[PDB]
Amino acid sequence: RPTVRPRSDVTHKQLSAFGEYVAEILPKYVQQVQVSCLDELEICIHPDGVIPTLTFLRDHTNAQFKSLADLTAVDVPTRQNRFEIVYNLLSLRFNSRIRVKTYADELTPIDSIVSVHIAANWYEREVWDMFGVFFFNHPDLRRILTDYGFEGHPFRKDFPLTGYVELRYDDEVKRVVAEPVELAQEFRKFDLNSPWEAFPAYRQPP
Amino acid sequence: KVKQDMPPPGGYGPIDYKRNLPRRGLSGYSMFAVGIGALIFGYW
Amino acid sequence: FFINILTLLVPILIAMAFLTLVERKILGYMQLRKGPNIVGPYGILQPFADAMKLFMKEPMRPLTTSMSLFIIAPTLSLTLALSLWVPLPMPHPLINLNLGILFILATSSLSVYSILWSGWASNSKYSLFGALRAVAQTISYEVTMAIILLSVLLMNGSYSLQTLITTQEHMWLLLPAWPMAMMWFISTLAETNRAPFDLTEGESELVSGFNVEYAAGPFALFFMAEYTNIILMNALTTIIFLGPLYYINLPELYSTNFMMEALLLSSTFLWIRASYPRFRYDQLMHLLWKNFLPLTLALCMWHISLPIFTAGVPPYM
Amino acid sequence: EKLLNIQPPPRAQWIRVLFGEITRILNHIMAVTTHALDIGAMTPFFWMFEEREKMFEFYERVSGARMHAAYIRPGGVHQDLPLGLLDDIYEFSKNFSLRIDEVEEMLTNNRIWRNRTVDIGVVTAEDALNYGFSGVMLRGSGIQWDLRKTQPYDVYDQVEFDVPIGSRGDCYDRYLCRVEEMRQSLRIIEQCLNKMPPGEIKVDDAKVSPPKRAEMKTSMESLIHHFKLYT
Amino acid sequence: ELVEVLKRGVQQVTGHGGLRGLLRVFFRANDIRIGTLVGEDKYGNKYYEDNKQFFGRHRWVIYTTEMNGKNTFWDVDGSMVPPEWHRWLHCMTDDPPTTNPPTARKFIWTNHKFNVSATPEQYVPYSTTRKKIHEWVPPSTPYK
Amino acid sequence: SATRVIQKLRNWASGQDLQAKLQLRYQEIAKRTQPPPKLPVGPSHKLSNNYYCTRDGRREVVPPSIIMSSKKAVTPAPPMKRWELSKDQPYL
Amino acid sequence: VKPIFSRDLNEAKRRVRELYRAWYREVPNTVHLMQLDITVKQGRDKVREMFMKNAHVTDPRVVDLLVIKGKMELQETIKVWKQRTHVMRFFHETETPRPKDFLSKFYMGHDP
Amino acid sequence: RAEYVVTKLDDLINWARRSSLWPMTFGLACCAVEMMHMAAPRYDMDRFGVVFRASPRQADVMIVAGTLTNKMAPALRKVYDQMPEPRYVVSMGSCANGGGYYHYSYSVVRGCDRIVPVDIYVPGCPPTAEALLYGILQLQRKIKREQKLKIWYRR
Amino acid sequence: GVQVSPSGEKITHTGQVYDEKDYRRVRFVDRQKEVNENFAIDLIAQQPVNEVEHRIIACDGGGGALGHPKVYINLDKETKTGTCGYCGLQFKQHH
Amino acid sequence: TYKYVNKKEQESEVDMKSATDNAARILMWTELIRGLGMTLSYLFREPATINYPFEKGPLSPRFRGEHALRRYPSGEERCIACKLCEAICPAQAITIEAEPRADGSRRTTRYDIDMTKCIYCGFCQEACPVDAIVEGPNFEFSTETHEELLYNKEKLLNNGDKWEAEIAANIQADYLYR
Amino acid sequence: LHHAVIPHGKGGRSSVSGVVATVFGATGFLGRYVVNHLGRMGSQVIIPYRCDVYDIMHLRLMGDLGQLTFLEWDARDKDSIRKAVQHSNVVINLIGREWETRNFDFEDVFVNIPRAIAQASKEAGVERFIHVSHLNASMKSSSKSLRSKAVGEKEVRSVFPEAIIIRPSDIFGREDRFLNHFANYRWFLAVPLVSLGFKTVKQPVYVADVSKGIVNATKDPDAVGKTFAFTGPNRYLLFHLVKYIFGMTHRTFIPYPLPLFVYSWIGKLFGLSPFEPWTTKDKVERIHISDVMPTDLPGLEDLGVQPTPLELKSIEVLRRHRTYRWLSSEIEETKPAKTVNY
Ligand SMILES: NC(=O)C1=CN([C@@H]2O[C@H](COP(=O)(O)OP(=O)(O)OC[C@H]3O[C@@H](n4cnc5c(N)ncnc54)[C@H](OP(=O)(O)O)[C@@H]3O)[C@@H](O)[C@H]2O)C=CC1
Ligand code: SF4
Ligand code: SF4
Ligand code: SF4
Ligand SMILES: [Zn+2]
Repeated sequence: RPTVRPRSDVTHKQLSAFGEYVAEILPKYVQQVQVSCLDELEICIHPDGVIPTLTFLRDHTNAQFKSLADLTAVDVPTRQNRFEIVYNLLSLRFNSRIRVKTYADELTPIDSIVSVHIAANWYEREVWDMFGVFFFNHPDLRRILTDYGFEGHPFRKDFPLTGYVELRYDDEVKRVVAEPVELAQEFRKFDLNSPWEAFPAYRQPP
Repeated sequence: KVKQDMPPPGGYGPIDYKRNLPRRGLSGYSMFAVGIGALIFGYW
Repeated sequence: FFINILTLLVPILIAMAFLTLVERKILGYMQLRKGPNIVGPYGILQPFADAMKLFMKEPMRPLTTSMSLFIIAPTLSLTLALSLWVPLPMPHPLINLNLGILFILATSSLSVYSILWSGWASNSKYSLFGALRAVAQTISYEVTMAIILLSVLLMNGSYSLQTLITTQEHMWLLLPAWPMAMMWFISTLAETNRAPFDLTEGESELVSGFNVEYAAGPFALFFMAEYTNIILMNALTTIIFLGPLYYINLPELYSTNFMMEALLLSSTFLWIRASYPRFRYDQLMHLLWKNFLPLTLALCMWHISLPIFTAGVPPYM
Repeated sequence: EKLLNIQPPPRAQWIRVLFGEITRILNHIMAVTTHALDIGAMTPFFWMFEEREKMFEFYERVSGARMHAAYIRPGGVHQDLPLGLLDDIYEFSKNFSLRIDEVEEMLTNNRIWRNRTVDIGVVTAEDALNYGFSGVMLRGSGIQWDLRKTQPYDVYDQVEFDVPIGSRGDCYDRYLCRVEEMRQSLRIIEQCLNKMPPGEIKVDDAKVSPPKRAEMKTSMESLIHHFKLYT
Repeated sequence: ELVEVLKRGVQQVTGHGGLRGLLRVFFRANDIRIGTLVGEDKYGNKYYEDNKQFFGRHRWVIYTTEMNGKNTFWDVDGSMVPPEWHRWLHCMTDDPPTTNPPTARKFIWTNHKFNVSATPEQYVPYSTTRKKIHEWVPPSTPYK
Repeated sequence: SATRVIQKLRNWASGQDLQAKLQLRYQEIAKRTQPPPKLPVGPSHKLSNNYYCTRDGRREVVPPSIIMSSKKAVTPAPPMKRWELSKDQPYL
Repeated sequence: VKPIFSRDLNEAKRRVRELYRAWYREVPNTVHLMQLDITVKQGRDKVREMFMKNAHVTDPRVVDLLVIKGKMELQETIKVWKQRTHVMRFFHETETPRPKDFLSKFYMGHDP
Repeated sequence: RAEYVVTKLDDLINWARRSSLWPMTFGLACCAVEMMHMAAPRYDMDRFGVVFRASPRQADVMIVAGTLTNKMAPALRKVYDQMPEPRYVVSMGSCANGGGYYHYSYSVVRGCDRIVPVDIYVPGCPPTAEALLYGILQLQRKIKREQKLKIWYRR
Repeated sequence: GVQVSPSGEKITHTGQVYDEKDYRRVRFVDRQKEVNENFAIDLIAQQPVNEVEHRIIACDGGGGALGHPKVYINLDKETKTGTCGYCGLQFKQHH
Repeated sequence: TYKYVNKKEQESEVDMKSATDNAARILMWTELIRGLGMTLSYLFREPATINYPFEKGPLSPRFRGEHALRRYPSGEERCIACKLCEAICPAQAITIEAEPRADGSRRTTRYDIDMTKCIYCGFCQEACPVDAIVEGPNFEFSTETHEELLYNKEKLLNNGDKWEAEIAANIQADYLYR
Repeated sequence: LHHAVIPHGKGGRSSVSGVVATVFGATGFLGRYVVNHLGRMGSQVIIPYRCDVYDIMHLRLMGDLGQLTFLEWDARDKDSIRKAVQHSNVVINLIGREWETRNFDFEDVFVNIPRAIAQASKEAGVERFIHVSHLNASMKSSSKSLRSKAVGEKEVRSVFPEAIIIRPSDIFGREDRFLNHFANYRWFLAVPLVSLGFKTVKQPVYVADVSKGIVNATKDPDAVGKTFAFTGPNRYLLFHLVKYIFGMTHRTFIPYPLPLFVYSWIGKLFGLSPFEPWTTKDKVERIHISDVMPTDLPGLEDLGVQPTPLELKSIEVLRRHRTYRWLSSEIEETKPAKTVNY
């Protein structure tokens, strides 16, 4: 079958054995282990779990996940804790990748991994500007990617796409001034969700 | 018959990719013997 | 005499404007461009239009600047750059100084004073950086350059400039003094701020250096002074080191040979600009005090010993 | 295509690897010569941006735009090569290595660039992995890692090439790693023009790639998959 | 061979229609070079091809003196070329309309309007729709 | 191109031959007009034995395999080997 | 709920008053050094008005996160990272406020 | 006749500005590469006499390239206000024209027309280097056809 | 046919015209409003009807893959010109 | 397969000939003379520039440029109000509000193409089922004011009427590729 | 109203206010501030420009897409007035020249040009006509400009009965001929003042308040036919005014007592430059004038915006004249001018 990408089960069974090993070594401190299809292992841990699970994955002999790829919230508003903060690790010896999830809202923060991974020293500033997720023990946590005075973390799903503040030059103050936003053309939002069941195995129970 | 974009039969030619640098100038002893010998006739 | 002032001062302005034209054309042909072809017959009316754009644009009067040094630095910069040409030899000079090499050295440092007053009284942090790397650049070049001029005028016993052509009548001074010649060409690149040794104009680490806040008008008149210094020290290297054959019956033949040699030297200057990458203010000072100053002190030693070893004591005139 | 679990055809995989190494030559040439513009060597930017304009003409022949191409679609590429593009790729690939030799003839072995770029920004390899450096930032410091060699995406396990790694972690070693990666990119260009396979350009799953334009006017299911794959 | 390239320079000086044609090509195109004439269009452009030069330099134009009642001596722009010769000049085909003409349709424009910004001939945009909300007009008579 | 004196000066000053390899396309580019090619069929352009229910990739993906939710030492792979030196160029 | 650095409302108000202390030291150096336009009393009144805008809340979690946001604005105004225009965006002098009475809100548009 | 002398002095003062106009070593975008490609020797700036200076006091025309975000807006208006008084603005590309992508974003100023006057809108995501070299030809003929000393005379 | 308003404005072929008291006409002074001479409504009346023998015709607009998709038009009602909804070339039965 | 790029530091007993070669590489800077010879070799070349108002650029038949509405070979504007070309236009730059024409056919009242928006990507010309929208290979359509790059319908229609002699040749030479 | 002049919007850039104003003389200073405050609320303004497109180029940012129609015009030709007025509903008239040229005198630019603009306005039937004059316009003023402006008011009332004649005082702003005219006296190292500022008294009035008042006069339905005396904030004597200007600039302040005849001679032989002059004789006799307190005439507060004082906004406008020694001196480091009641 040339259309479908071929599936090798050897990486799935060794990632199942390694996810069994990480859930064995941290029983207080790992909630869920998901060895997905496309052969990626996701380890979902506590908001308190992040510093010793990532210290374990950085400094363990079989793990050796020294390089952190990205620190990323996704914002699902239908959960009690909206932001899935993920940490993508990378083994420089064992050639694999852990996608560590943890949960947060804006009011229960996570201890930051700057004390173990100095890769994430800008990723914490990126996710705190981007999602409103505060992090502890940081050297200088700061909004960096939005403006100097952009009130509102933009990548939350409660934030609109257009924004709130537009800018315009004014000759009255002889400076660039902020205005409440109004658009020449609106964002023509579509409804591209087809009403039929796309995937029969991925169906929620009623 | 299809007319797809293919390499020709016999393949393409060899592509140079190694670093080829010429050894221009001359030997450093005789190049110094030119320049020190330029001083002697000039001082004379 | 004033006819000689006007007919030496006008065509040196035409010559440095065409030096900026052949800078853009020679860097273009080095860089596989064609250069400013579209205005003039082959480019000739581009720098006249550059002066006629940059002088009919206005300058700033900034609050942060000091206005007296803001208006008194570039009038100095054009005066000193056009006044180093008046002891230059040609066949027979416009003004024959008794000792003109010291005038060239001191007023060439006074051009850096015009640059340095621009750097302080321009009153930016970028301009203050440009002023202090002017200070560090002259810290690199000045002692080395005067030791070079001293150690070649141990072969020509006076500081006069006509004595250089009556010394260099028989042979060039490139052939006895090529370790002087390579480091003098490097040191006058450091003098006139060209693209290996161009810091203080910057353009690739900082924004403009001495003319950050200097708008059109005074930036153009600094540009006038800078390329006047380029063609000036090109002609000074041409007269002092590869000085051509001098015939007293035919001075115009020697002037044509001197101008073919000076366009070769200016093409070598812009060729060096479009051949080498740029220095640093630390490494510039480092090798001009490390790989130059023991070597030019030893060349000072050897040319001190040269009226003793081979017994050529130079005459006074 | 991984999320849809869709393999592209091997012609799509080799044109992906071929234009990804044209893309690698593009970014390495802009990287080294714009870093030369940041140093002060203005001239390799001009002499290599002529070749970058030639490869932008290759981009414009294969897709239509100079830069913002939008050509590598999910499920194979959008359109085919124009007829006789690969002869021009071979004619450019003959002459580009002399330009690489000329730029490193001016810039690698000389005192000014060598003194400006040796022992500058010396990164420890363990501090580089702690800071999350990747690719040429790792290969300057000498830790052996290249995603076309250790986790082979597309058809990069079929081609054989060399990974340039440094031994002192500096600016000069990173520039030499980029120039040697251009030369090994030329080797992947030679291998792609040796073993480019026949086939089709997008995937033949009509629910993943859009269908062909000749079959869209004639067949109804191609019009459904065209319509509901494009809205 | 240096006298052969000097004869080439003398030939391209003397080939561009005398001294007046030499000076107008020298001060319009700023490139004195001669090739064969592949075709003159309806406006007055003279198209030239010389295949011994580069890919890109081999196809060039000499523009009009008049275009739509405008003096175009020193004022020459990009969109003066006709669209049927645009494909030849930008190297999208190897066939000029003198050799292979395009298809002519009854609605097509017989003269190329050039690029026309900051002119009284000018595109300005508008709605291309009717009045969607029709108003209620008052009656012309009073209530009593 | 230029004549033989400037060509020999260019070849000496670069250090190698330059008339063999140009960055300027004279005739090495082929004809810009082309014969119209024929795009071939795919491996799913079949009249017979061609089903999306066998050819699908969008429905062979299941929900992810949850291992643990609420024996010797385990590695995520075999530990990878270092690469070899290149036979074309060991050093530089 | 696991709290952020201020445990209770008294310690949260203590860190609020420390941040207001740092803003009250911060404003005259900002007006003198930014080549600003505003009166320094107008700047301190705008700081007090921006505190009274958000001072109707109870929860020490959101009070401590407002302390974190105010410390970010504090360090972006001490280290000169917020400019003249970025400081003056808080005043909104390009735009009259929307009318609080019903009749002008009826007149000016469809605003509820 | 004095109006002929005034219009010929207007052409002589606009010929210098149409020929030797000096742009800006700008950046910011995808569109930074195509300014470098107009510097590149296929479609060339410097053949026209169009020189990338870095300083705003020495620049004569500003090529705004690509996206102009909300943080970049005082970092564009400060630079344009420190350009000296013949100030022409090219907007390279659709993100400087009206926000090509990111029109509906939270942090793009929707075109360069919101901040500075732009004298020529050059469209594309690539404007090709020949396409805004046409754009510099059209600004060149625009400030050729402007009349400054003529309306100084009749006033 | 390009019609003219009492204000002199060309009527756009969709039927758009600006009113005499409208303030949106002030973009048209010292400029011009673009209207094409070849009206798409009037450029189908010059097309002749196609007398064909087929009960069901197939149309593609000419060229195959150049034009519209190959759709099928009924011709049973002889009093009505059986049109192609993509294009508008009128077809009619031979008998 | 890895490969070292800078690894030669070894005391390999440097003799008199190689030591004078290194001491003549320094103190004459003959590799800077070598770089001077490299730039001397490049200054004697006929350059790669073209003179663009008289010598125009190399392009492609697939070069996507100014947007244009095409027409059928026997009159009759090709656009049929499908609205899949703004569901694919990723800038959301196309408004095409339409009506029945009161002639039995199906056309558009409004087109809008925003040239100060839009991505110049060829998504619309690959989504157009009749090839009505096309991207004709202009690039000389730079305007001076912001109004003139908001192409509604009439500018688009006489643009395609202006450029139908070249666009139809490009589609006739290109329609086997797509 | 029409179907597109109806104000569906929220008063910003892309919002429609329906205030279709032909702003005659919009190229300068009061025009740039009122075109800013007109496109701030959002409208299609019509700008007739006499000068080049480059000196009106900085007005292109002052509204939304296609909301500013720049039409060139000559003052003599009636068709140039007609094609700019005839599609509008409100015409603002800010035609002003404080000096004289060869083609335009002191009197014709304030009489015959608003005569032609209001004649085309009454021919085209626009609603409101915001003619701006000076509030010291009379028949017995010593300067010729106020004598021209009073009979220009008389002729614009003769040809337009419902014309809103807004009468500002000396308008102060960022590029004005009042504050920079008083603060550019430092190059002569003395201020030659008319009777040492002891017989003349002024009310400087802010340009955003004048432009906000003109915008609210266009939007005010009951203000048609009025004559707005437009003096606002606190009344300063001229000695304390130039003392406030030079104490905020921190330059050398030596007020030279020179009489009106010799100082008008200084202005007469100073205004002979063929460019825009530094001072003129009618500018000198407008410095020596007393703006009276208006009796039963409406102003800022009944129109809807309060006048900002000179002390609140003088650091906006006097920063372009200081040195670096006293550049960062704020409001409280200088002394305010003394406020008189007469
Ligand atoms: N100092 C001040 O600003 C004060 C002004 N006023 C009044 O305010 C109004 C506007 O003032 P302000 O903006 O400062 O004045 P300006 O000096 O800036 O000029 C106002 C406008 O008038 C135009 N204009 C001048 N002469 C002519 C003419 N002959 N034909 C056509 N247009 C012409 C100018 O256009 P162009 O660019 O072509 O010259 C400009 O747009 C005037 O009525 C003035 O009397 C009252 C008190 C103080
Ligand atoms: S206009 Fe297009 S190419 Fe330029 S920055 Fe925007 S997306 Fe990139
Ligand atoms: S897809 Fe083509 S025919 Fe359909 S609405 Fe768009 S432009 Fe018109
Ligand atoms: S080219 Fe892409 S961006 Fe432009 S109209 Fe087509 S879909 Fe939109
Ligand atoms: Zn049909």
